[PDB]
Amino acid sequence: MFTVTVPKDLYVVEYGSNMTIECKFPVEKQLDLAALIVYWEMEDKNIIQFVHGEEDLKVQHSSYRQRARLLKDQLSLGNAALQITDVKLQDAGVYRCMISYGGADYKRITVKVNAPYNKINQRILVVDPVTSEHELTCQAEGYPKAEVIWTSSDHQVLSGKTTTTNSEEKLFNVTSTLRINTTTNEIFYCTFRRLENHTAELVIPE
Repeated sequence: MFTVTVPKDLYVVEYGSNMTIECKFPVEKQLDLAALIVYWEMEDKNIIQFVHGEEDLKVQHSSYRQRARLLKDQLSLGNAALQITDVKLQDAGVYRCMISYGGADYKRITVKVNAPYNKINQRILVVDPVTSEHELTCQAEGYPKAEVIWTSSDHQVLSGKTTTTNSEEKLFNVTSTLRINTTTNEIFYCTFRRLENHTAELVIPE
């Protein structure tokens, strides 16, 4: 019998990275491309229409002409791999692969797009060197909204101001400002807690 397998049914890819999702099917010896058909679909869009040797670029949807392709070299291994480049949030969802090869079967695959706050840009502004008054800043992009937790070197917790906007856009820009009098050699921490957490360390200079 002919069974399409998705040994990996859940993909968690990071925003902006490349994605390659796979469907396995039985190939007992030399693959015959003339008897092979491969469909890749998402929602109501056709991504790959690989029929009898060649991709039909006419049926395939316009949003994927340049982003998506089927790794042909893999097919001889009984592996139908769809590659999509620079993944966005609207690439998350359900994909269907249909393999026909002397028998037909299809499977579904879930793709999750993760946009974490793990690139934290920090700023240390000296407002008043007399009183050692500083204005610390932590900023990051990610989805969804997140809150920022400021902690001292004794992991005390302090209050700061936080602003959240939108931008790549439909992503969230989160920036927090902490005004505080310090002690050089002191270490502060900004922690981005998303709705786990990533923390940037801010060392006050001499």
